[PDB]
Amino acid sequence: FNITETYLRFLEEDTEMTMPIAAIEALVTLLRIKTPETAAEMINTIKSSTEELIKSIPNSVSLRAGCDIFMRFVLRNLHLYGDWENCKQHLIENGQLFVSRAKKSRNKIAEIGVDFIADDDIILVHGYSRAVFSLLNHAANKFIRFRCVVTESRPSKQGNQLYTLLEQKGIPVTLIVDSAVGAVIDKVDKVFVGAEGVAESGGIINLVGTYSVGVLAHNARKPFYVVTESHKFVRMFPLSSDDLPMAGPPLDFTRRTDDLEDALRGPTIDYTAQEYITALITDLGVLTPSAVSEELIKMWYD
Amino acid sequence: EDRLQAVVLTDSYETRFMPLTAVKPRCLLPLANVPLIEYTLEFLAKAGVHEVFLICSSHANQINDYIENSKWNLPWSPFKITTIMSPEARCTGDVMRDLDNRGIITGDFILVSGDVLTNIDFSKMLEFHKKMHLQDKDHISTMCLSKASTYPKTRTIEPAAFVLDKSTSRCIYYQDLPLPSSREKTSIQIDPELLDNVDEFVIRNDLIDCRIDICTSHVPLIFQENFDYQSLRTDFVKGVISSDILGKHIYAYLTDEYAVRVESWQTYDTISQDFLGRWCYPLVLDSNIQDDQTYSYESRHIYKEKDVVLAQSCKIGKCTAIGSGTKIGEGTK
Repeated sequence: FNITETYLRFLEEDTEMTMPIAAIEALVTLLRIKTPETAAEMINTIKSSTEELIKSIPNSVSLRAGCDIFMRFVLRNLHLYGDWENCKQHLIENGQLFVSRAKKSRNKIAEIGVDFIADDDIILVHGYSRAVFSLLNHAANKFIRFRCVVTESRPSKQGNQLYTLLEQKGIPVTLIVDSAVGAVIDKVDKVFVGAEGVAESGGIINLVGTYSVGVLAHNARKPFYVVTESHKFVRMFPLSSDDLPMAGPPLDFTRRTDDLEDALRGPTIDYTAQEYITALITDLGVLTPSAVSEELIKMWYD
Repeated sequence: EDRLQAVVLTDSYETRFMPLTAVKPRCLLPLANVPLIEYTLEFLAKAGVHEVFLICSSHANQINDYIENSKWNLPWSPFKITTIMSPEARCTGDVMRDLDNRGIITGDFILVSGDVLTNIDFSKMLEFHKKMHLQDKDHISTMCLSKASTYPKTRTIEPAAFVLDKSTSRCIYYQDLPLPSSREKTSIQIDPELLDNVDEFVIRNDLIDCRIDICTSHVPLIFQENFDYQSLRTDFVKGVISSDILGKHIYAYLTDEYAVRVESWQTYDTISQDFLGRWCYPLVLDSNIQDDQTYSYESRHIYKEKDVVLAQSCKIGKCTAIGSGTKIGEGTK
């Protein structure tokens, strides 16, 4: 029936259906066909489909995290030894209810996380997450004064994409390069970030230059922010500064070339430690330091 | 010591404010986006008043309707407001005789002319009034005074010179002077009847008037007896001192903290700038007294209420206050 193909169908869609929430909705559809009455036939085939999904993954982390929460909810269903049928109907229904919860959470955060941006504050924003930009838009809806500084992130050129999406709103902007990002931290009140994942330790899984931002801000004593939707938690503990799950290059040094083809190769995803984050924002209240681990301990019961 | 009644002199300094007071009353006007009466009423509540009196005649209907809407018509209030309706525009002496004819004054009563905002605790004042009343029987009224801004060279409307005792703090003389605005008069003549009774004479012009009074039951009886007295400061105080009834005393109270009565436009402007600054430590916009107020303090003395709307790239200054539901455009200072 396929799950990778269902995820590939979301091309011109996105924005509303968040990348993990669309993968979770795809997991529920695959579950509801071949009877969730059996726990040997279904769960094993769900595990095989997640393994097939991980094997097809090039540079995504959040899809593995979202699977875990689904699994957890499924197991928790019939924890009351309830009827093998009303528990099943509640499990199938919690697929569309899971996607509907992404809207309700965004409604919560955009009213909570506008408080952090005070009267007339210049912001240097890095990365693009649907939660952080929704704060930025619904603060403009709240009629609050804020300036914006764009970071030239280099994955699939994200800075230019961010700049254009800020133009459509009506907020004054200018391009700042990630090389010169050190020379900006004096005319900037606060530094904001959108994460691809949040660590078990309390650190962050992010883009092509975020640790560098974290350290410079720690030097300048200027605050460093992480805002996300509460589903990007993996049981992952990157022990060192340069160790992450990869399908491509972990720093490759190429031979002598004349035509110039083999060059680009650098760490596209980088980790930053727990100390560098001043504040973290999700729908699960306002919490930063040891909070992430407590969430993971509560979920995994281990 | 408990049970205290207060009388407020409104309809008193009208047309002293020249372009205004045409349609709406004197005391309705806001200092910091809130009526002048509200400040006075807050001073009454902090003092400990159980019964409130107000004097309304000109634009009296608008005053009465404002009291109806006020936070004191509601049963939980420590004081109840009763309005005195008199003939249109009369002197303070005429109102004093009217109130004595009605006869509500019991023991020690309060009289305030104009609207005064002060941070000075009144509990100390009452005690020192009572301590001095126990000193001798024939003792009348209490007057408040505060230290001026070093030199009163900009203060021309209030040129009141006070002669005071170092030991008993009794007032001797009151005098008005045209001096810096109109260079015509220089001379001040003083009565030499009280020379060796006092000995420690202290003459000062460096004191601000307050016109806030703690008064005994003697006062309304004296006003009816001597109906020639129209004023309460210029003729009355001087008349009391200059052997009208022998052995009668009046108080003068010195206080280091801020207490300024509103009277003129340029005095009002200074008081307002003092309120925007942190001169009146308790009396600040952020505390919110009118209940509808939602002001919040920001650094560099900038006040903003809730629902403040402002355009981007706009500069705000020092000692500023902006109300609720307010919109501002670009390029504003």
